[PDB]
Amino acid sequence: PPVKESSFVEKMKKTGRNIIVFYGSQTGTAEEFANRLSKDAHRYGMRGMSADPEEYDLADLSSLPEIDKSLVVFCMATYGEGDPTDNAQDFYDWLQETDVDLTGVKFAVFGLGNKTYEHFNAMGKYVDQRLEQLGAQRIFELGLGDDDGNLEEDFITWREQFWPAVCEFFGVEASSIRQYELVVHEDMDVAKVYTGEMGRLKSYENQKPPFDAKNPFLAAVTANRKLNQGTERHLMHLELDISDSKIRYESGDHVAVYPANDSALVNQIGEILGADLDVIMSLNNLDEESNKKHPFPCPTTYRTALTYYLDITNPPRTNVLYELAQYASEPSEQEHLHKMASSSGEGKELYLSWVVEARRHILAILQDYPSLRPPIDHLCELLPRLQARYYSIASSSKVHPNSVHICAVAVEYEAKSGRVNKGVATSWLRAKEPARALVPMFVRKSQFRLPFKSTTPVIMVGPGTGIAPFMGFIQERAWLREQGKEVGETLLYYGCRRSDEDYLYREELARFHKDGALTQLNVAFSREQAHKVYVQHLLKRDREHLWKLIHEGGAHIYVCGDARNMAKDVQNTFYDIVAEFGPMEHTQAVDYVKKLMTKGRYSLDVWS
Ligand SMILES: Cc1cc2nc3c(=O)[nH]c(=O)nc-3n(C[C@H](O)[C@H](O)[C@H](O)COP(=O)(O)OP(=O)(O)OC[C@H]3O[C@@H](n4cnc5c(N)ncnc54)[C@H](O)[C@@H]3O)c2cc1C
Ligand SMILES: Cc1cc2nc3c(=O)[nH]c(=O)nc-3n(C[C@H](O)[C@H](O)[C@H](O)COP(=O)(O)O)c2cc1C
Ligand SMILES: Nc1ncnc2c1ncn2[C@@H]1O[C@H](CO)[C@@H](O)[C@H]1OP(=O)(O)O
Repeated sequence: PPVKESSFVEKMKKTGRNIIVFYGSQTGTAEEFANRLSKDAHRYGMRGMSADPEEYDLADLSSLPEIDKSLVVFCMATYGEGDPTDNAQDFYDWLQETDVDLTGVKFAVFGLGNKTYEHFNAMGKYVDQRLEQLGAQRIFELGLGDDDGNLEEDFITWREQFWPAVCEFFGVEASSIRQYELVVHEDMDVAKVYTGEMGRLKSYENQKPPFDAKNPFLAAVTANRKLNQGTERHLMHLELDISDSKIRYESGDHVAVYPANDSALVNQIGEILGADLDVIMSLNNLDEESNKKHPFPCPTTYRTALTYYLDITNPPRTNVLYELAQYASEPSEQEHLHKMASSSGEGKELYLSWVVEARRHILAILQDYPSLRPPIDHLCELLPRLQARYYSIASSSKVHPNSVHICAVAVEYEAKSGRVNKGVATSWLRAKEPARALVPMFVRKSQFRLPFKSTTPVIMVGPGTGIAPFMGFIQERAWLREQGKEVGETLLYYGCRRSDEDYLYREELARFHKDGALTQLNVAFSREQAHKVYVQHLLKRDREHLWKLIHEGGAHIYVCGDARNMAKDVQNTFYDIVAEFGPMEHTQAVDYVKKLMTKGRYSLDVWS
């Protein structure tokens, strides 16, 4: 646990704030929403601040009533399996244990979730319920943002009704403002300029453990090979050297990496704006009291900022386009940008089709609305931060303690915007050549793990890149057998298009099967025949034996890969197996499978 800042209420008093917005964020979405709401306060005769709950003791909520017409808002995303984001875990544990009386506290919650997940918006729902139980009063309805539809629009809709409700309750009423000031640095020592590191200046050059999110370890890429035969896609296997990093990991964990944006994209942004990207500068918070001195590590050059610190590839959110509208000299273009933030009508329709569906990134917008010429410093203040990307470690630390393996598909597709979009992290990783290519990384512990007992049967289901954590699982189960331990059945249900085209790790898997590390190697080749053959079809085929393992053997089920359709289709097949052999009705079978999840016998590692 980090050292907590002093009372946030006392800070609000000293700064004249009456609204504080906390963010439970893993990948920065909730963080940006909280900042937007904090800034909105100003437009309604109020003053707010955004804050990371992990840096404070939320028990001070009981003192919030000491400030007249005060309000606290929580923008909380859910993560893992219906769990709090890492930065909100402390707050979550407090909520569960405390008995503090929050009479007088006024609150509102906007939850960020995804309906395709088992526990939709669990964190937002919990915080909203809990604050009321503790005696606080809800000032506005709980917002349920759904990233499976369009989260940005859900926030827009909620926000548009939130402020009027707040104004009406507190009896308050409704130009561009900058949060940072530009300071150019002439003749500055190169030793004080950030060049891409995340935390402490020169932390990338002078590596000192422990290594984590704020201090990533630069791991040498010792291997990077194409796993598939065709040319339609690029599937790759990479091996990262973590020797001497003191980093520990287990099969099932994830490795996070900090990539660099495409240099050509960065160059073009500077070029179209007519800005010198090599100018060394700092963007300093006009609020000298704030803990957030800069939008990203400063001093640094715009080129470095656009390359390592800012997201320049995802579709800009509406507030960014709204603030940029002032720099568009063509009326129709200024209007289009202005209306992107609309909660209905053609403005909303245009945002959804022209920006989101077409996947237009910032450069694309600057190109298609050529009158839009914002100053580079303001643009850097508006763009969100570049996030680390997570990969399921494809190796076992029992076999490869000094190496972390990655199995990924390179992202590259034709967007409706007319250009070819490239995945930031995958394009960057793909270009890493062994012999010294370094990847800034860190390990995040997951709850995806092999059984504690070697004798417990394992059922692994992971088609495509979903096979990633299982290569580690199999390496380990094979190692255990080699160590003379008694290992239960180890079944793999894998899937790809064709055996001679994209059968990932075919050679390695054949080996494990031949040696007995893999009890069964069930592979569904989806395109070797007219009808689709998927992993769930093989599960249904083996329903009798799978039931025996689940019902009598206490087997652990693992599902990895596509969370859009495969995960649910597989889950549905398990519902059918349980229903037939229980026997029991569908409803009961569903409850049965969900109970397996709660007992740690049905684990997921699904994304996108
Ligand atoms: C816990 C976890 C584990 C993961 N494990 C792995 C893993 O082991 N292997 C792996 O390959 N990935 C895995 N990922 C995904 C990985 O983290 C990245 O999201 C992925 O590699 C893409 O990153 P990128 O930076 O290359 O692409 P980005 O620049 O982040 O672009 C990604 C976005 O591109 C858009 N997009 C992609 N294709 C299209 C399309 N055809 N049409 C329109 N839009 C599209 C989508 O919005 C997608 O979100 C995992 C993710 C999580 C969260
Ligand atoms: C590994 C992972 C697990 C997730 N688990 C859940 C979940 O259990 N429930 C839910 O509603 N959303 C879940 N989501 C979706 C996020 O809550 C949603 O994308 C949110 O917008 C992320 O906000 P952030 O960028 O502020 O963390 C998950 C996303 C990832 C990547
Ligand atoms: N909904 C689904 N359930 C299980 N596998 C799926 C799936 N959708 C696609 N797949 C298969 O997952 C593997 C990796 O993408 C491919 O064989 C793909 O087959 P397809 O692409 O031929 O449909």
